[PDB]
Amino acid sequence: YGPLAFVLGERTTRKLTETSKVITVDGNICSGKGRLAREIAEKLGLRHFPEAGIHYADSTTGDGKPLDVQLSGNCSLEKFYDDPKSNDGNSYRLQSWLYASRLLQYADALEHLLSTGQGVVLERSIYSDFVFLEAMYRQGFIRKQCVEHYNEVKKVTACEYLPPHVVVYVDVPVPEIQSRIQKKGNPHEMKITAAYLQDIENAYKKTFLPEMSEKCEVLQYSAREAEDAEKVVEDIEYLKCDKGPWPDQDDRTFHRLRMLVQNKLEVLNYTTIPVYLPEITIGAHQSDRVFQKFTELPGRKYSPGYNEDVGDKWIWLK
Amino acid sequence: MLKIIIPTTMLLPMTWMSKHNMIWINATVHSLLISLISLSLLNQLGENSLNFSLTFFSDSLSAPLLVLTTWLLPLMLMASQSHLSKETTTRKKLYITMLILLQLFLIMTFTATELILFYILFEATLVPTLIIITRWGNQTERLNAGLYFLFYTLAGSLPLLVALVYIQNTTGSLNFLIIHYWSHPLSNSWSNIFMWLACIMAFMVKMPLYGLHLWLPKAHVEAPIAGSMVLAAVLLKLGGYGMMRITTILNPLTNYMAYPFLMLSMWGMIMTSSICLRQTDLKSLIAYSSVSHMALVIVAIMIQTPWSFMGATALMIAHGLTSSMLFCLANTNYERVHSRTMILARGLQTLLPLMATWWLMASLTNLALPPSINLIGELFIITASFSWSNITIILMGMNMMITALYSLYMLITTQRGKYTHHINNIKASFTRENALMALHILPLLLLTLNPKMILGPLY
Amino acid sequence: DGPEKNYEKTMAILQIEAEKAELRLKELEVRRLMRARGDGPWYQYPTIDKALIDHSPKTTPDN
Amino acid sequence: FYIREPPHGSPDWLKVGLTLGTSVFLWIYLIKQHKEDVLEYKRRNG
Amino acid sequence: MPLVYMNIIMAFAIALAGLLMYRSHLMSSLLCLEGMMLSLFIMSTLIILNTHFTLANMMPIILLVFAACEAALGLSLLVMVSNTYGTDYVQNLNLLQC
Amino acid sequence: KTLLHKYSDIPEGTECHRKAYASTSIGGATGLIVSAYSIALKPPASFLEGVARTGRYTFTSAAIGAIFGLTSCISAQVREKPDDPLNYFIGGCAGGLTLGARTRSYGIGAAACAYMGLTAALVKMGQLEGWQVFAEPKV
Amino acid sequence: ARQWQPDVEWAEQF
Amino acid sequence: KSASSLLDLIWLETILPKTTSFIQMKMSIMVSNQKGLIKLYFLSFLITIMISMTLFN
Amino acid sequence: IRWTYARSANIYPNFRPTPKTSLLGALFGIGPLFFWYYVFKTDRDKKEKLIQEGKLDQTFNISY
Amino acid sequence: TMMSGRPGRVPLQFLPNEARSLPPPKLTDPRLVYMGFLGYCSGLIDNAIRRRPVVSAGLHRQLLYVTSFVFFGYYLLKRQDYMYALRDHDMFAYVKSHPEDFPEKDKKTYGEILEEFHPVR
Amino acid sequence: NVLQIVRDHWVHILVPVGFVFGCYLDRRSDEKLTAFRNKSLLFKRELRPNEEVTWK
Amino acid sequence: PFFDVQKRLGLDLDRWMTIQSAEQPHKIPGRCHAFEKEWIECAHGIGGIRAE
Amino acid sequence: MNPIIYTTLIMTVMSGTMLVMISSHWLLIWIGFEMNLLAMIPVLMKNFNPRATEAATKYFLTQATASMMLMMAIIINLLYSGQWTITKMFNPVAMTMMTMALAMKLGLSPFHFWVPEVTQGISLQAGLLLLTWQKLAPLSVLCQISQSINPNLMLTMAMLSILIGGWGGLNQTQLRKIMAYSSIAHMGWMTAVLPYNTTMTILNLLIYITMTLAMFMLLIHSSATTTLSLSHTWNKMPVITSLMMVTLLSMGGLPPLSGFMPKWMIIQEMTKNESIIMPTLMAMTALLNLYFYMRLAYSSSLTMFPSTNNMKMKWQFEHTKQMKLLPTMIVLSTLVLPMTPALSSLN
Amino acid sequence: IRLQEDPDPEDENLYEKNPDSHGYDKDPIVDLWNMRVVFFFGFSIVLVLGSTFVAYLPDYRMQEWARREAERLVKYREANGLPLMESNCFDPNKIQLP
Amino acid sequence: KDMFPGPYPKTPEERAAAAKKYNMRVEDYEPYPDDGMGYGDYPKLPDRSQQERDPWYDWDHPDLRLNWGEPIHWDLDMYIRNRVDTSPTPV
Repeated sequence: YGPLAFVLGERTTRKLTETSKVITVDGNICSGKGRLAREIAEKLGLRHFPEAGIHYADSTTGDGKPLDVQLSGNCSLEKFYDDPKSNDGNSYRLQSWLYASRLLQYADALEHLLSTGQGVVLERSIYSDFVFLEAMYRQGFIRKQCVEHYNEVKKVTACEYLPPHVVVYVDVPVPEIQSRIQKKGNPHEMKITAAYLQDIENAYKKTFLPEMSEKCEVLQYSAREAEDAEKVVEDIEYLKCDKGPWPDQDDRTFHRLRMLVQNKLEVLNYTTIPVYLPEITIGAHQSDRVFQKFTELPGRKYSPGYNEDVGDKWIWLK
Repeated sequence: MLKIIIPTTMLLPMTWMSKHNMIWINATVHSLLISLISLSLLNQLGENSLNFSLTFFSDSLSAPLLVLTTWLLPLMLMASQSHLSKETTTRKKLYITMLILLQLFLIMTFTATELILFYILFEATLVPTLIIITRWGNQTERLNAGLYFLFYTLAGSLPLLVALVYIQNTTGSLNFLIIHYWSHPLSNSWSNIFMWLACIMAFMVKMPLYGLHLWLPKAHVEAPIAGSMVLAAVLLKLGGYGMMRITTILNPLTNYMAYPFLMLSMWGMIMTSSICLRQTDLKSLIAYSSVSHMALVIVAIMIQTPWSFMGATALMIAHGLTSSMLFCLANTNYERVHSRTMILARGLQTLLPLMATWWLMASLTNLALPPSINLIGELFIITASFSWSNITIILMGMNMMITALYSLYMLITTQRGKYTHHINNIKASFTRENALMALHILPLLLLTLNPKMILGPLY
Repeated sequence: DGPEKNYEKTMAILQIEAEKAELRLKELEVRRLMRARGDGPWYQYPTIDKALIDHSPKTTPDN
Repeated sequence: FYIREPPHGSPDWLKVGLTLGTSVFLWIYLIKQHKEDVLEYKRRNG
Repeated sequence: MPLVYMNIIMAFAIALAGLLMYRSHLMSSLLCLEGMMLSLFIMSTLIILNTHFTLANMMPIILLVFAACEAALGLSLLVMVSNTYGTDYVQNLNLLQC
Repeated sequence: KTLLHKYSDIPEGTECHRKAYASTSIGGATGLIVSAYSIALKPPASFLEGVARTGRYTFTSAAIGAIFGLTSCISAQVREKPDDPLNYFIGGCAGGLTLGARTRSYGIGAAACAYMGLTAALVKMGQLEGWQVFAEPKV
Repeated sequence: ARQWQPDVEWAEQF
Repeated sequence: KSASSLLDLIWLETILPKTTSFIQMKMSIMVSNQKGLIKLYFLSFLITIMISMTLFN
Repeated sequence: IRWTYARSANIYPNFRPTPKTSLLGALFGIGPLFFWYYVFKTDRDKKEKLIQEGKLDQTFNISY
Repeated sequence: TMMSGRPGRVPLQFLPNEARSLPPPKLTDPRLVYMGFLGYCSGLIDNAIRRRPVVSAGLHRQLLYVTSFVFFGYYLLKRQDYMYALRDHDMFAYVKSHPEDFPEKDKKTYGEILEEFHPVR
Repeated sequence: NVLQIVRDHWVHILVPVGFVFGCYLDRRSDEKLTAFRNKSLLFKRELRPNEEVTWK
Repeated sequence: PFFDVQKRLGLDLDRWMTIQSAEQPHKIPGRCHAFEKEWIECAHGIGGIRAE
Repeated sequence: MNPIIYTTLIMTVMSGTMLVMISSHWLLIWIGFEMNLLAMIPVLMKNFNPRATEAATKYFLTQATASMMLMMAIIINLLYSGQWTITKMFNPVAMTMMTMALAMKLGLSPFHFWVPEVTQGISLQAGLLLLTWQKLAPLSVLCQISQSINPNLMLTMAMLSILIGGWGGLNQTQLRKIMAYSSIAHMGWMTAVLPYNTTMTILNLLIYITMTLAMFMLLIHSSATTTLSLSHTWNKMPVITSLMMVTLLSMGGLPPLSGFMPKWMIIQEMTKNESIIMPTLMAMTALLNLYFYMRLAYSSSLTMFPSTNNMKMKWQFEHTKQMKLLPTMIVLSTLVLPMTPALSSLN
Repeated sequence: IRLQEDPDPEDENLYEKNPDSHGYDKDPIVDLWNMRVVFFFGFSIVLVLGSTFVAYLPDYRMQEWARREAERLVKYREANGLPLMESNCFDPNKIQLP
Repeated sequence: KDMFPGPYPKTPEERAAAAKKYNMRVEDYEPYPDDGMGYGDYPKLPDRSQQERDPWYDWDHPDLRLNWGEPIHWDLDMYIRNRVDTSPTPV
């Protein structure tokens, strides 16, 4: 896609149909949101993006296989569970990396929707990521300055993209969620405090749900109701959110968005804002070493298609 | 001259396309061969210079300097191998290319027939030097030192550029031959006084002159070893060569205009050697010693007498070799102990005897022990000054005494006394380091046997 | 090679450079004179073309 | 190796052909022009 | 030069001074722009009519065509400024500095 | 340009009062120009504040000019060398000292003396040797 | 040791 | 006391490098006033026009 | 490290132009320069005067 | 200014027909070789920017760069030589047309002239 | 293993080739400056038999 | 950089209104047609410096 | 903004400048300036921000005043000469007014105050168009009227522009403002030689245009508008910051880089006209420009500033859009010095 | 204040991994060949051979030629009774005094 | 890093901090007079040549007769045992 394509008469509006519908299934930890999101994507014929993790980008770039933590992410969720208040700053590094990953996923999702016209089902999104940050700040895991930096990054970046049409919130009470975490048996997950989960739910219901309800309608379901996927699909199909940004958008705004999302670097441009917080600032020597190690990775030395090591051929004429 | 220039250019593709293991080896082999080729230029007809082409010529002044540059490049490579081991291959190749570009620019400066080309390349030498200092220096003051060096040199040079263009407009040519042959005398006018200042000040900045020398200590202390080597050995001598070439235009007004610079240098050598007596940093001590010797050279040039010019050329070459070796010796100890403080490392003679011998010989040359070419140049300058004025001998002798004092003081503090107990990282000197010191020393002692090579055209 | 070669080459270089110096001086003087007087090919600033004028009988005779 | 096909991927034989052709035409035109100019200079200056 | 030329040149000078000395409102400055254009129209028209430059009697018209284009551009900017700040006040054009 | 002509017409080293008056006028004009620009770029709070700033700048500049001309012409008379640039240098350093005094700072005074005296000696040298700050295009 | 590189303070200075 | 400090590290530095650097810094602060008000610098345009008309005819 | 920094780096930031500093700097900086200028200039002028008067012996002074 | 108003100058013409009288720039001119070197450097920099192998990738692209630079440089050199030749021709013509403004000067041997000596003592 | 040796150590030919090219270009420049080959007032001699140039 | 495209292509884009003595509709003469014609005929091909 | 409309607006800007550089009638030259302004204003506001609107308003006001003064000067010259042709201007007052108007259009000080603000307000691409293309038309007009130009006024404006461009840049940490002040200084350099030799002005303009094109394209590629955002670039695209350092050294005028030749030739022409003090002051004052260029280089390439953890994400991806002319622009901006004698082509 | 790697310990002595380090590199083979290259092409080639080349460089300075010419001139001038060195560098007759 | 010498202390808290920085007793610590010489925070240690210090005592640096961490005299290089000596004389 390019200005030329728009001149050639490529119009995103024509491609977009009823199938086009960004659906975000949100919830607290181990709320079963993944099952419902997968079911909705299957039934409505929409692409299903698994929830963005530390190595989401690694999956979307190169071989796809996750890279080493030092090379990609430099953060551990297990470390956060075991040592929430570590002096390493792993908490805010993890949160910021997760926000960047969700930004890339939302851009990729929008690109799929605009390029194919197929709706996208996302497990949480950039608009809901602030819940974890608020929970960490309430529990004291991260400082106030980290919250301010996250707010700056979100304000600069998220405004560009269009919010989802349908927000599906699966609500599971916190004590039952603790029971579910115990049943799952992940040793690090077991350490999650009840107050942290409660603050997640508080952030969700108090802020994210009203704010999304202003833009469009939010389908809030209990655990039993979420299990009946077909009923949720029917409710979505019978939603009529005439209010909201998507009806207002025309071919010009779609062209601008289509261009933005195509350039992944432009999407992630402000995630590297020069605010020198101790948590997320990497020193020059360490930065150089890690960049060299990333460069030495197979298939990363040159632009994709020119790395002879991973089997590219005809480079002299490519 | 292309016999030297073109292989020097080809050094760049060879370094870039060589394997990561072989960069230093290939560079050293071919730079040494280029120096062997450059040795042919020493054969100079007595009456006339070797006018290779319109653009390039060589005389008995330029030839020793070119030989010095071509010899200096492999020495810089050997010295800089150690501290650049951790650097990535691209960065090491970039460093080597900066060195090669510097050698190329210096060769073209010394051989250029046109003063404007001389100026272009002589100012072009700043860029590689600045990049070296500001990118591969090891202290936070490298940025300030690079700024000082660049801005001092440019503030000196820009009026020189204006004056050279004005000369091109008036006389009609900036070729050194035509200027020498026509060379109409100047008149004592304010316009001509300021032309004299414009022509002289750029070189007076390049040759560290008292009051204009502030850039030199910062640059030499903050630069890496190779950059210090070029700065001490050739970049200062760029000023001497420029001044000697340019003095032809300003024949009569030199007598009137020399007194400020003459007195400044004559007092500044004493002041800078006294500073050397009390310096706490070895690199700084060597830098101030260089300032004092260059002040002597400035006096010799300003006197404008045959013996003064011969001594000036001899001192330029000898000081270049001595200062380069002294910086290498200091760099070895810096690599071992990771500090430039003189007092920190003591009694190294017991730990490293052959290095102590190198230090002894380097200091002896620095204090102008006969029959070193250092003493030949200094003595010729002293005799020329004595003919200029018998009272100069007082200052010259005082400077000699203080030079001996500070040289032997550096030797005594660094290499004598009880070893510092806590320092345990001193290790046997590598064959590379001893080879570098020997490559510095042996040419210097050999040049004493045949001194006519470094005595300049007026010989 | 023999000293004669360098001798002759210095002679030739000297001639070429001296000619170039005299030519540069002459060019400066010529440019100065032309810019001062405008009597030469250089520094001929444009003037209105007389072809544009219309010499046909006008509406009134006194023109 | 890459999850997504390389953007350039297989060589753009059309583009390569166009580039080589343009370069060759440039060189041939330059050579012919040089020959013509040599002939004209010799003719006009005897 | 007759005195009418003096008066019209004085009018242009006054309008220029008024434009260069803003007080609060941008509309007043745009009024000064339109006013300067009027002075220029009147001066050009007087010159062309007096010299009987028949083929230049259209120059005043083209001048006004572009005068109204400039005015329209000025108003199109002024409305946006007012929307972003609530007034046409010049003191709100302060974000860009130096 | 009339003020510059008035200063130039008076022969150097003669009629010291008139030379001082012309230099005072030149300084006053420059001070007024600087005052106008300062008032424009940096607005004064009140009209009285603007008048105070204008008077301060203009008096500083007029004092500088008056001292320069007075000292230079006096030095030319006493030394009896009219064309020596040293008289202009002395005038410039004196003007710089007055600038320091008005600014109530020693360092300003010394720097102004040095730079202004050098510039004044340069101006005298240009008068003597026919240096052109602005050269008519002669090419 | 290692070549000094600008820290947070030096970087913030600009 | 004199040669190492009072001259080299103090007075020569104060004379040539430091004073000039300080002057350029002060002028940079003056020029980059960081005010940017159309009313302020447009008045300067008027003053410049008047001064040019007077001086350069 | 403190000794080296105080001897080299800390000097200028903790320097203030004061009457003692200024006067000592002026004296020990320029006074010797003018003293040597006076001495050498007087000597050179005397020599030139003797040469012009033809009252100087340079019978074998043929290497300058 | 200067050559812009030369009589007979056809506007917007890169090489006038008069220029063909001048020798063409030799295809081995050092200036043309330098132009080709600039083109090669442009190719290397393009490869480096696009993160391609610097010296091996896009041989066709580097060839096009070098060919374009050389092709334009040939005409650039031809026009440069034409303009310098025009300057020389005009200068000589003016010198001939104004003998008084450029008088022949009497030549004297150095023995005849007197140049004062300033001894370096 | 000659192919291996030349394939990874051919860079050693560039500089000596550079020297040869420099010699050639210097000789070409000498050709350009042949104006006063034997026209001096010092070394001007009659060409010895079987000689066309004194190479000056 | 006055690329005289009009003179190269022989197009009279704006030179018709350049002077008052040029052709005018119905041959209406300018108030200073004679003087302007004389001044242009005098200052034709002699250059601006000479013409001044 | 629809891309067809954007292309039409850009072509209208270029057509206005072509009309300026092509027309022999003053009314049409003023018309070309009016078209340039009309088309330019929306282009400056392609991305709608309050800063974009403020920059557009400031630029419109400044250019409108310049156009009005220009038209008054044209009218006065008509009144006193009766000539519409772009030629020697026959009234000194009209000449002064026209000079002030064209200087204001060029951003020459003391009409410089709008350049930094407008450049900061608009995006990098709009800044490139503003600081490269827009300079062409007024410079062309001045070159055509060079003989009538009073040398004193032009030289004073040039010297003030150099001084102010050098001074303002030292205080700026915003890349766009630095570029604007550099543009002011280089415009002063170009207008310095205008009374003496116009070909030198054309040569300086071409060199400056190449250098600014290269710098702005490198900034766009690095997507940096502040010194720190540019400092982060070494971790991602070291080649970009290395080439930026080389281009900055060229802009400073350091030999043997191409930035040296315009200064060298300007000094030559000025000296030939016996101007010695003025070239000396200009060359010395260029050291301030050189200083803030060097500070930017220290921040960007020579020294490695701290990066952020999220940069590891950007490592995986590659730059999507390629600016074709950037490599050639870099090469011309840096390595064309051995080829100065070709300055007789534009002659 | 930042996440930076610990400062690397003093660069590992090349002696530890290979006791006969020679320096010049980590891998012993390149160490030996670098030292052989340095020693050969500097001491064996440049120092020795070039010292001989300079030592036996042809006397193009014309020192021996100058001495021979001086001997001939001294013999001739003493034989003919002419003064050994004429006071006038150039013949007085050719010079035309003012 | 506060370890690096600072400006001349003017408040008692500054003096105490400086005394702790130079590892000297607060009462013993006495900064050089602030006359613009540039000494600043550095203490005015007694002008005793290193010869005077007792040789028998085990010094961290025997040749210099100095212990580690001890504040170093401003002109220690001048007062080294190999240079200017101030030891008491019999006469």
